Amino acid sequence: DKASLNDDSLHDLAALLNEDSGIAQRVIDNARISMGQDISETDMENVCVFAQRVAS
Amino acid sequence: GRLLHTMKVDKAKKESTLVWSVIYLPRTDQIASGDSTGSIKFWDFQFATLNQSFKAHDADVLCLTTDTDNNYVFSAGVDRKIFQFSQNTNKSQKNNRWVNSSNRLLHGNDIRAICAYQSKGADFLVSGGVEKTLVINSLTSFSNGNYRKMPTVEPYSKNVLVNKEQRLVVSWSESTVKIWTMGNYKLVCKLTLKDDQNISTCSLSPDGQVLVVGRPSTTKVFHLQPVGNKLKVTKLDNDLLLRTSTKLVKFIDNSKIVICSCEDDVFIVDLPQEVELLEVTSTKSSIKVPYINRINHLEVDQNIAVISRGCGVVDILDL
Amino acid sequence: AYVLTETSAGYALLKASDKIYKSSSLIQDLDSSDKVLKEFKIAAFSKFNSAANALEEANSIIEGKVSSQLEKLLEEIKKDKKSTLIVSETKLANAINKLGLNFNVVSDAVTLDIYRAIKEYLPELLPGMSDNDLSKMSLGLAHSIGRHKLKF
Amino acid sequence: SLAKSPASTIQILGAEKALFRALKTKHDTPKYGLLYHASLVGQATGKNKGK
Amino acid sequence: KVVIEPHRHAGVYIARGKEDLLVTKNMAPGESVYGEKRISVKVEYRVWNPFRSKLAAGIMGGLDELFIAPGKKVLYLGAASGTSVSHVSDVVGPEGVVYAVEFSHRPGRELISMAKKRPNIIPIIEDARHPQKYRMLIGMVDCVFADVAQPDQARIIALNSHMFLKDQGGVVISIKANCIDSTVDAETVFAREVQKLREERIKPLEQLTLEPYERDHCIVVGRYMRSG
Amino acid sequence: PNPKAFPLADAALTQQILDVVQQAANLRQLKKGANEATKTLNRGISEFIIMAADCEPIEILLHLPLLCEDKNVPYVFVPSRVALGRACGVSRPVIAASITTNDASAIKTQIYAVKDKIETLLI
Amino acid sequence: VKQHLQRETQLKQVQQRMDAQRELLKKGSKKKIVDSSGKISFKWKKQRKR
Amino acid sequence: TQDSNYVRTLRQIELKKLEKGAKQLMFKSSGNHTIFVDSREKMNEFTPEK
RNA sequence: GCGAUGAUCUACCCAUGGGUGGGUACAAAUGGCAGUCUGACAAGU
Repeated sequence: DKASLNDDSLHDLAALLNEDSGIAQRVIDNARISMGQDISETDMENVCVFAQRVAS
Repeated sequence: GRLLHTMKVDKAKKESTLVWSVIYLPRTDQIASGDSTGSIKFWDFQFATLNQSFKAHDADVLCLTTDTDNNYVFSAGVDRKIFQFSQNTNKSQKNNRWVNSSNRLLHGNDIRAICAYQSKGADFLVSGGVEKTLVINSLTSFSNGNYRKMPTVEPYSKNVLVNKEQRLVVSWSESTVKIWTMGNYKLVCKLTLKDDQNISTCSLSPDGQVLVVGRPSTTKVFHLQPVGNKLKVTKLDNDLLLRTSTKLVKFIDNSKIVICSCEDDVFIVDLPQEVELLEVTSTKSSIKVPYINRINHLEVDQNIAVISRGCGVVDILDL
Repeated sequence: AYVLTETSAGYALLKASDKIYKSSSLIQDLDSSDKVLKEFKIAAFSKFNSAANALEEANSIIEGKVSSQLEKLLEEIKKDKKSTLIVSETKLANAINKLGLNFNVVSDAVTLDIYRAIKEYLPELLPGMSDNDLSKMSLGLAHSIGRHKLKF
Repeated sequence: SLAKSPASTIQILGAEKALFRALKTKHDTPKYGLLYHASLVGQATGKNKGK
Repeated sequence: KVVIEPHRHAGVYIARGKEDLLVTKNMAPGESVYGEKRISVKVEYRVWNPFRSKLAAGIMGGLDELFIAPGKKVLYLGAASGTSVSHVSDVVGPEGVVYAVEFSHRPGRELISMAKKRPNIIPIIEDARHPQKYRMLIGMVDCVFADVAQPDQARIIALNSHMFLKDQGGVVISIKANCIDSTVDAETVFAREVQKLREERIKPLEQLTLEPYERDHCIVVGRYMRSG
Repeated sequence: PNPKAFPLADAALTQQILDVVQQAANLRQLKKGANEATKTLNRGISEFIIMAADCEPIEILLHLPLLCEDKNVPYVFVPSRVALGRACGVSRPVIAASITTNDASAIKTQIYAVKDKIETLLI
Repeated sequence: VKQHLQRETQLKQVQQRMDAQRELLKKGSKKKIVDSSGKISFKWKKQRKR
Repeated sequence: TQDSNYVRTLRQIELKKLEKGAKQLMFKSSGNHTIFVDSREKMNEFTPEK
């Protein structure tokens, strides 16, 4: 969810695509100020399943 | 925010009746009503219904009043009649009926309101109407008590003055200042004071040709000159008298005047000269009634002045 | 003297070297300026905790009663037995008087101009107290408060 | 919106096409629309399915 | 093909194309909030319906000192269903902010969605007459609009303007004569409410009868000096 | 008694309503039941709306005042559904009803007087 | 727009008169009265349909 | 009944297509505009142009 | 330093720069067409 993101997650995204581009900082700031309404847990898990599906 | 009870009064055919007054009787849980059919109705509040229905007199009741015990209720009509309705006697309160006990007329023109007070000190109801007088009557013995008729005119706040110099008189009503010289009697002037909109509360002229009018909002000053059978007037000006309030006005001479203002502030001018005063302590009644500790009367000698305030308090001022 | 004020940035109390005459003098002097901010800078600010839920319940139980950070501040606000305080609500004034400090505080009197002026000047207390633009914080907080007032 | 609508609509809500064709040429209206597959109708039989 | 033109106030535009219409410049483009139409020319735009937004009728009726500006902070009492508040957000733009207020619910949720789409919105979902539950969240509005049918229009404006309207501030109110009196002439009611505000520290600068658009409403505009 | 319907009449205004609706249905210028009132409101023929504040649950007509607010049509509640039924002239409880438009009625004056009353209350 | 609205009112009238005819057909104890300006109308006897 | 359905459907067509046409169309504002003045001299010297 | 393994051949402006017009394949949308059935009897005895 848009909350459980720390600077450890920042470095994790750096291990992922890129933090040198600053996108990790961008998303962490936007999540800190995040305005999208937070939603049901079960929606987070099934949508994660969906993301795994599209990735595979 | 709900209306949950509705009753209708018996109707008149050639007209559109209207219930002029209502009132609540708390001893026995009723409400009483006086209605332009010329009727007095006693409704019991619970169950919202009718116990008593009297045709009181010809025309529309206007006011109702009660004693504390709800043993006497007095109706004040427009056809000049006061009715006393009774319940004090034992079987009467035991069955909660009422009685058209007495009626009586004393007013001259007609009645507009009635309000009753009772206490060990005194026990009276007060009727006030169109004939510019108030009548005070005995609540306990209305069929027996003797009235009192306190009359129209009360000169406590005078609205006229006279100047023996050139032997004339000046009267004022709402923005109207009529003067007459005597010799027969002939009018002189007329001052609809176009500017102000209140009743003129204090106007005065000295020995001579000066004049002042005063209202607690603004005040104004004039000089008169005799042009013969008529006079002419001119509107003198001072911002101080324009701005300051005036309870009371007096003349020292034809140039010096003194002014008492509702904040109990006194000024002197020679045509901002202020003079001190002595304070007053406050009691419980002084807290309650605000105006009693305000200056009540101002008088002046050739020089000296005297001030009287509601505590019976009297003081001397040397300008 | 002291004045309380409640912000999405936290909880700010300002010292006022004495009130009512102060209210007059300030308004006829038109003290809506940062110069007046220096004249009365601050007594003690308390930053909140960055728990949106904590701030939500803070607002809820402020519209109700006194809140946790508020007692954790009033425990230390006092310097003497009685220290005059300026509040913006009748109900919170009564609650503060009825809690366990038992010091002097005047209610939401004619000091609307003063609360208004400190509200206007706290943008200049952003460099002093809240070193950031709290408009976004107010945005998120208001969103959350509306959602929670509704069942949502 | 869905509660905003009245009953007859929620009956007819699917086959709006045939509904409008019938309306604009004076044939007789359809009856089921989308609520066909409701299990209740799924055990009903004919005119009974309509009712 | 379509012609844009600016109005006496900033942000208001008229399109002269095959038609002439009232329009604002979307920060959020291509997302028509309440089924209103739109137009592009490139950049985006969003139309007003005066028949649905009282303030729009005033714009067409002509008002000189309508203090709502792009770079401005504006409070919005009677924000219901989000339409006109979305419009005023769009006209103040990103730098401007609109402090919307509602106390019904269903328009509350609609406004919640509208805030969910726009940042310049800031919704308040509280009592009209109890301005504390938002004193603690609102600060230094410079311009206030109110369209409310609670006949204490003068109160609610006086309160929230003393608490919020910075000095020499701008105030504008919509009045429904049929709501407050419905027996005596709307001219009389308008005048009466005028001296009402006059006593309540509004200098009344102007009022528009919303005649050919809505029945029996007046928009009153004034300023707010040496007040608090 | 239900805290959900906001405008609820008294005995007097209830009497006035139920009379006007008797003569309306006696002419058959009245449409009955919540669904049909909903239809009419969307038709824009609904002169105005009576509801029954004693239907369990109340939501099943609570929805309509949404439409009423939108289309600027008067709506009132009366507190007895069996009353509204035996008034409008059927054999069942009738939670709602709406009076239609026809200028050729012999009841225009009554219908506007009543809708004046309901406007007075609602506003 | 003008002919929209006038066609609209014309169709409203047509529909109103035609539903009057339907009601004429349905059921009850009707009564035909010639109202003073010379216009027909129908009134139903006071009767609760079962 | 089928004739009623047909007519009412046409009436709905025309009605809401009217409302669309209006919503895109625009009227002209004819409303009163009374100006506030704090002095009778300014009243007399008033000119909307200035 | 040619070719049957294939030569040649299938809208308007501002002088190999920009602006206009049309024609096919793909996507977009709260564009359109385009409008949400009727309204008291029925079944058993």
